[PDB]
Amino acid sequence: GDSEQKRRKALKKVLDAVEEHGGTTILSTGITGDDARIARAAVAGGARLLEPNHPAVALARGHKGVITMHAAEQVRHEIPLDEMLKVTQGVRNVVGEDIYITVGVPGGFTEILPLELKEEDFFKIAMSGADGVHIHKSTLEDLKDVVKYAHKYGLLVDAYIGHPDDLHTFGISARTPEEVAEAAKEMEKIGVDMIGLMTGMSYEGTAAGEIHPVIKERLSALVSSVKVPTLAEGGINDTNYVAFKDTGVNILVIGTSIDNVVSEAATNVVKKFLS
Amino acid sequence: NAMILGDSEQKRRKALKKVLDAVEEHGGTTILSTGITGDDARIARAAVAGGARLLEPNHPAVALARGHKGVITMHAAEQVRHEIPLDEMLKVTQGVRNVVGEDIYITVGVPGGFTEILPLELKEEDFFKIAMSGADGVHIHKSTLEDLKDVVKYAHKYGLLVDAYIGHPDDLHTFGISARTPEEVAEAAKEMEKIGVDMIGLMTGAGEIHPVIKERLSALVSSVKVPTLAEGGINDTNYVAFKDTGVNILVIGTSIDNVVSEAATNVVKKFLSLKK
Ligand SMILES: [Mg+2]
Ligand SMILES: [Mg+2]
Ligand SMILES: [Mg+2]
Repeated sequence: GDSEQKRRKALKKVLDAVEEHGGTTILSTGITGDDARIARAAVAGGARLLEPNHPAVALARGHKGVITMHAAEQVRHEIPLDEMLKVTQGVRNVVGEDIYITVGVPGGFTEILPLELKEEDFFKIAMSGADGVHIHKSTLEDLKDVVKYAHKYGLLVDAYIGHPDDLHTFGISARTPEEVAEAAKEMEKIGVDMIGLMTGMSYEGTAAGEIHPVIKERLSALVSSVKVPTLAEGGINDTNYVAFKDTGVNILVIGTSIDNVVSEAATNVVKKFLS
Repeated sequence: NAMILGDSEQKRRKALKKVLDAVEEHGGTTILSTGITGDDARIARAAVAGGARLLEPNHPAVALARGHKGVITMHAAEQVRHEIPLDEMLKVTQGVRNVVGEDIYITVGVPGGFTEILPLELKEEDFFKIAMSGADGVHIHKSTLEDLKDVVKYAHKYGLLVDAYIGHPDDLHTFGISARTPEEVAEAAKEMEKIGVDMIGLMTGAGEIHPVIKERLSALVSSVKVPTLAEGGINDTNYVAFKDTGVNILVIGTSIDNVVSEAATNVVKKFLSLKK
């Protein structure tokens, strides 16, 4: 069908990028996800997968004066779905059909206020040009509902595993490496198209250039448990990128580190013009 | 203007003080930071952290930010800029205002504020909306003194400052009051100043400025008492030469946009090339 051919083309984009980049590619997010100028710039640097999302758009629009990612996360559900549809379509307009776009929308994460996505909304997301939805729901039953509607409208789902003690949940809870593997396998059976692990916790005593052994072991459990493409999201920067890649995970979700470099470039050029 | 004479006057006085404070803070010449630094709140904050005190969100830049009709150059964006709803510029202005606070100066380019290719003018209510969205000023590229008169009337009523521009009759696209000779630049500037235009700019698009441009800028600089601007073609190779004319404000967009884009390209390239 039409949904079917669409999803097959979309997965090929992801598989091609993984291959092109030697087994690990990047899901470029933050400002590269929502601003059409910077999305194009990211693609010019080799990015093949982009992720516009609602907290980043809150930051871009100065929603409620938020100036940190953390503050933006707390108001992300206030960004209307229509705004994400406009952003997604705008980015698609400029990067063309070969780039992969997965969108974070209000109601697509575990929100702090219960926004329910309706079937209608998945149709709208597909009509806006997204290839997928970036999902941080925190129960398997919620993921089943998301997968059903996403697949109906020709969208792929990338969804995540987190830790039960996370202050703000960003996925299916897994306390131990064994539970990470079990959660990944269940998510694969449900039909989640790409499965990731939240890896952003900062540990005391992490050796320079390395990832903390707790995270590495959790990632290993994900990487070796499923056949679908795997992701790591959170805490990835240029000092530990290779350490993340060494785990064999297929996609590194990178936003903050890129935001920081782009922001600093702007600060420095203004500083130069003024001096 | 019934009941809001003092309200508007105070607002305009505080806004101009932001500009004059920036000019002195920066040694006699400051910048009006535009392009992505004008419309994206993350990058506006980054610009302010680098020392920027004046920002300019504008509709062609927002068209590019939104990928409107797939435009990927500012040239193409200028051609569809009138399709960006005023409401979107109001949202952008308020959003940047939210993050930079009350001390930063913001002047906004809006549909109908430039010389649009379709009949499109700002109504009185539009200036009210612009003031309500947190703008200090409107960034105006109108082609007749008559048009500026109506803009100044409504802008000032609602406590907004006007920065408006002088162009050349030979310009491919109209961005201001036509002035052929440096003497006419000075004449135009004086007339605009009399009309009430608050800041007056000249379109200026090796490390030297073209002699013709330099003569026009010098004419502008010595013709009026209000803050003066130069807009167009300002980059790292010639910005000192622009400063040396004594013009108060350099409007810089493209050069900053390019550096910011290149930074994004390079950081992505860097990640993809990291080796053990
Ligand atoms: Mg995410
Ligand atoms: Mg594999
Ligand atoms: Mg301008």
